[PDB]
Amino acid sequence: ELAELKKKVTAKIDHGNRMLGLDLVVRDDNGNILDPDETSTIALFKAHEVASKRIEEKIQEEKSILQNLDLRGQSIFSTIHTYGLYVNFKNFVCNIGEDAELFMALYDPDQSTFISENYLIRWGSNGMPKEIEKLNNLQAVFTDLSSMDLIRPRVSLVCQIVRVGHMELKEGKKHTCGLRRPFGVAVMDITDIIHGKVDDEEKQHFIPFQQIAMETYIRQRQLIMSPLITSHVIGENEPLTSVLNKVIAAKEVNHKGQGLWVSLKLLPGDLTQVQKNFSHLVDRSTAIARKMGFPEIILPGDVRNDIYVTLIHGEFDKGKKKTPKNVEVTMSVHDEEGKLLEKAIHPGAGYEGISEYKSVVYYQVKQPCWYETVKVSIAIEEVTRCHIRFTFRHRSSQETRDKSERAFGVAFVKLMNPDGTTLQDGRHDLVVYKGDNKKMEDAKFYLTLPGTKMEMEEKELQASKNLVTFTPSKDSTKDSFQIATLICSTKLTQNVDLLGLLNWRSNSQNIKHNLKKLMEVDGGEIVKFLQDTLDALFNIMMEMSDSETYDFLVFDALVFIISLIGDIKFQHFNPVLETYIYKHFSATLAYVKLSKVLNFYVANADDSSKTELLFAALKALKYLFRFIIQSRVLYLRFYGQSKDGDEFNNSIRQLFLAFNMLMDRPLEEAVKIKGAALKYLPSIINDVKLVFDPVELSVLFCKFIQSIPDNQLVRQKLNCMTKIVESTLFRQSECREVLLPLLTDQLSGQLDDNSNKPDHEASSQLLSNILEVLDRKDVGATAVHIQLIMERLLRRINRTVIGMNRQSPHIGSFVACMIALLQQMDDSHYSHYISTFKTRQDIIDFLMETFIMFKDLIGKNVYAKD
Repeated sequence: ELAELKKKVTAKIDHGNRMLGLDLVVRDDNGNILDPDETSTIALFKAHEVASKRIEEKIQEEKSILQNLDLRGQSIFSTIHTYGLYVNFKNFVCNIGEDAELFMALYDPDQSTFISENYLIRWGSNGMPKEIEKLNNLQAVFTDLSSMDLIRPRVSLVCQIVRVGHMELKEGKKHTCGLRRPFGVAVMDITDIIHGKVDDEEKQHFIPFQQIAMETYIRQRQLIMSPLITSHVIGENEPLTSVLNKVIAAKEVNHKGQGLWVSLKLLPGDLTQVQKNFSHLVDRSTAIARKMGFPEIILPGDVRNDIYVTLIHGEFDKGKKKTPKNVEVTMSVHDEEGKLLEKAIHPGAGYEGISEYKSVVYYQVKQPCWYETVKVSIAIEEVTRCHIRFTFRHRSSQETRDKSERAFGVAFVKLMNPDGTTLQDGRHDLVVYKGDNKKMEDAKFYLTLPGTKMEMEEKELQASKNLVTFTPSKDSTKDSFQIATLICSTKLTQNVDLLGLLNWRSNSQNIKHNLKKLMEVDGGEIVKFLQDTLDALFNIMMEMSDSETYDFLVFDALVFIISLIGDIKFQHFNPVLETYIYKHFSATLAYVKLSKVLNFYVANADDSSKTELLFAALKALKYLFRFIIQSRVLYLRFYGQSKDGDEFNNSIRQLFLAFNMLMDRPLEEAVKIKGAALKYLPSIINDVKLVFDPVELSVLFCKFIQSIPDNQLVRQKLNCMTKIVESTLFRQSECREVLLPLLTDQLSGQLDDNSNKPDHEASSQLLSNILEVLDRKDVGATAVHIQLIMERLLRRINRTVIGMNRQSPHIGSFVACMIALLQQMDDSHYSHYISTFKTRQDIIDFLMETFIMFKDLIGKNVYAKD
């Protein structure tokens, strides 16, 4: 809080100084007076320019906000990718006569796919809540939203309500109490609402509600001149897809006084701060909903053990009678011994679970649509030995026959696979079995019966090829069902390649196939057990190092994996990678093998199909070199001292020579590849210095960079050298007299080109950084080095500023560099060499040129009068 208040106070102070045209502040943080203490003229200039750009940004933001407040909300929502949906359920103005349940979710009309799950709230039969606790403290937050969800062309919230009570809302017969009947679906457009342009939590927008037909008072009573009506009543015979599309497309619904008051509020962030800073909207008892989707900000420790099973559609024939059988999915959780578990099914997120869960009821529909999503939570060890059954019980009109009749057909789904995998995500169909009632009740029997499409089809294929101990039973009916599985858990494995990596000892024949298929595996399923996969790869390349193609494919697979890790979506897992490097990385001889493999890679860079692989390897060199360094130091500490240190240093030197050869070969086919290789080469050498000789590394890099031709891609190599000087030059005890001449030579080559118009910024950055490392207080002796610098780094800057006397470019950087240079050196260096220049006429020319450049610098200075 102190830091943020200091920052905003300083910003407003500088804003006031700018608007009145007065003196602003310096040293934005920790004191604001610490800049004029001869700390760093370069840092002072950088503070100047960052302050100026902040001034421009704040003034343009003020100009934008003086008229419209649309950019601020978009910027706030684009700052992070973790949102929350807040529903202000005030009241539900209606009157039906049975218990009411709420089910809201997120649906995309254009993608025709649901996004979020559903949460249930107990509601009474006459517009009151069954539980008065949620009457006023109804605080719900639906998390797992990001910018890519908001960038949807049409964002809508789907709200469907299912009643609880009797079958019919009339008299004539008695019906069982405690069963569900769907009523209707209400959808509102929340496109502009989720953009946060107007914050109005008090406003409660009434949403028109559309339902299925329930009244026959006006539609059929008056029909004259042709009475011929032979039809039925459509109670629940409306497919959900078409009705949902029609409701979304509709602009107004004649609800006749039915609906509810809700307002949608978007609170950025997660439960860490919304329960403290947004306590007025998010209380402690706020329900949290987890969307069935992979997160965008994939942070470590994102615990989610939710198993989502969704019912969409299912074929149900009429059968013996013209009325199709009444089907309710009486599902329960069972272990390996078929024992019922308690509180494992959670239809609503944030509500207490139920041991047994039933489905909704349709009015004898041939192909009903369910769209029923429920969540199952089991222990990570227990879920590996659990089974789920789907018993379908026929329900009659009268309560006695409704409760006496048992499950006519029983379905089931396996949560594991014999090979080790889990149920793959995607559309899966189901087949229900009827007739016998004893073979589907003994738990030990139906463990190996067909209950899912893939296992059923593989069993029938095995029966076709070998009709022994496996035959297709004739108990199957003419009906079918469909389920949608999207398990957003952390211990599942929906990949045979994943287990093949895990248990390659069992199936080492398909190692080649596994390595080939590793190149298209989804990133999330990889990073779920990336540590295990990397350990398996390390073991594979350790104990099986006889076949060269195995090593090549393992190297390619690890390059692909580490490139995926280095992507913008997995910076949070990089600390996890480093922690695993420090704690579980047990490679001892893998470093030399990896070094030899990459030496072969660079020495054989001539292949065209190898271009992208080598580009990825060069991009991800940093982390693989971290791995190599860890393995080498582990070997050193386990063996005390390694006689292989000298040969590994020779291997590194040979790698540098191979890089020199790669630079020497024509650039016509590897422009971007060699540019990136130059870009990311010094990434690890800072850490390599800790174990390799700094003098040898410095001289090898000097030779490597002096071998670079000076005719192609000057800005890229200048940026590479900017990164070079930034790193390890502060450790100047052995890299002053070898690195400074290199910088001097490169700047001298930069000097006279007549095309240095964009190179000015790079030269300014180089000068700034070298001056920084020269004036650092943790350096020590810099007398002779600064002496040589002022010997050959003053006439050239004088000449450059004379050339760029034009007032358009960023002269101020050069001005800061030259003033820092002139002030840093004391009179001793001037007397030693600046006064000891060449012949008298030439020094007179020098003096007059200096006077001219001085009067031009002072004459019409081009600062921003700030």
